[PDB]
Amino acid sequence: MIVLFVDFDYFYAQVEEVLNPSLKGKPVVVCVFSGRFEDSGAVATANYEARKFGVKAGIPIVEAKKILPNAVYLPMRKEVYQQVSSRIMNLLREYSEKIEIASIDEAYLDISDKVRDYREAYNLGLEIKNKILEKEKITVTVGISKNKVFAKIAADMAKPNGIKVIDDEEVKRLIRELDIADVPGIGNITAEKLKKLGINKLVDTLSIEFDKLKGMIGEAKAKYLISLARDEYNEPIRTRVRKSIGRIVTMKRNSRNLEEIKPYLFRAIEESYYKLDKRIPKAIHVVAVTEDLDIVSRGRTFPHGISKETAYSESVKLLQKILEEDERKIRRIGVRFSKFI
DNA sequence: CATTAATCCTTCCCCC
DNA sequence: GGGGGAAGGATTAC
Ligand SMILES: Nc1ncnc2c1ncn2[C@H]1C[C@H](O)[C@@H](COP(=O)(O)OP(=O)(O)OP(=O)(O)O)O1
Ligand SMILES: [Ca+2]
Ligand SMILES: [Ca+2]
Ligand SMILES: [Ca+2]
Repeated sequence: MIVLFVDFDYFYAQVEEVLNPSLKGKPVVVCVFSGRFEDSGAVATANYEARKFGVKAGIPIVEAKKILPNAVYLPMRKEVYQQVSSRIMNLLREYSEKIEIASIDEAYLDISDKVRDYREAYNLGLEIKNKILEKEKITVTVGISKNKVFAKIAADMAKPNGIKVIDDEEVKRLIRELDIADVPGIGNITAEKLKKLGINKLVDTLSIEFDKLKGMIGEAKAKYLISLARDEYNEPIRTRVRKSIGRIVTMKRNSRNLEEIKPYLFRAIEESYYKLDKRIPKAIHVVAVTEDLDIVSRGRTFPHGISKETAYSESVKLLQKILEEDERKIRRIGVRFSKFI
């Protein structure tokens, strides 16, 4: 099997560069203003200019302006990036019909039935990069190996504007010499549980009784990590349908007053129903981020799909339920819709 | 300071 | 005992 993964480079910022090319060369920071005080918010992403100086995603916009007061700061326009992403995906779609659009920025391609070895793969890689560069003026990085996970890892090593092949020989070496923390799916919390069990490389998973590993990190991750270390991992590249749509907003200020929070919530619902576009959910969840950044949520599945007015009144009850069951003030409020017909 | 969504886990619950 | 499905939370990653 030959898997080709494609990840677009500093994507939102690159798109903002593409739409106003003057930005090239300057440090560009795409960020999400939360409407509280001025420059309250976080960084969605930044280009490599900004990222050289520690300005990355998640950091507050205030920390970034301390570091790079004279960088260009731009509000996020996801719908634009979304439309551009769709178009790029369609190019890739003309190199295989076996394609998993994982996210706005990433896609994997099964090209087993197209090319025949890792050289031809490399060629296919360049001519795809070359294409997206021509057609859309966007830099991507390309990673190639025998499964999805190693193809993704390949790309992470290669970025930016890279291409890399991990042939069946280097996989064997990486099972031994790659940090478990650099495996897809192993966030902080998992990585620290694996150091405690004395697992710092992929191979050390074999060392331990399955049933203990299952205890610490769950069966599914255990099996995933085990299969990976045995050169046995091989999930198929499959299309994926969106299962959930929703939206959270930040309030100008924290609150527990029902009437103060309602309008934020109703706005969240309307934006959600527009985004649904002829999709009908049987389930609704109200989510709240509390003053100290804990997350609480309350849901309901219906035997039928949900009208807009039903969502309005049902959300208010669920919000009432959240307030009655947690005494903290609420910072962000929103909805998620799911279980489409 | 701190701005969408998938999948997994645990706990209930109903019931053969 | 165990299937099935719902709720609420935990974790990850973009
Ligand atoms: N923490 C975040 N908050 C909001 N949006 C994010 C966050 N992280 C990533 N994104 C968005 C912005 C990115 O342009 C896009 C893909 O992220 P990702 O591929 O991880 O990095 P990147 O595309 O910014 O640069 P690169 O791929 O070169 O690291 O998703
Ligand atoms: Ca990515
Ligand atoms: Ca990227
Ligand atoms: Ca990781």
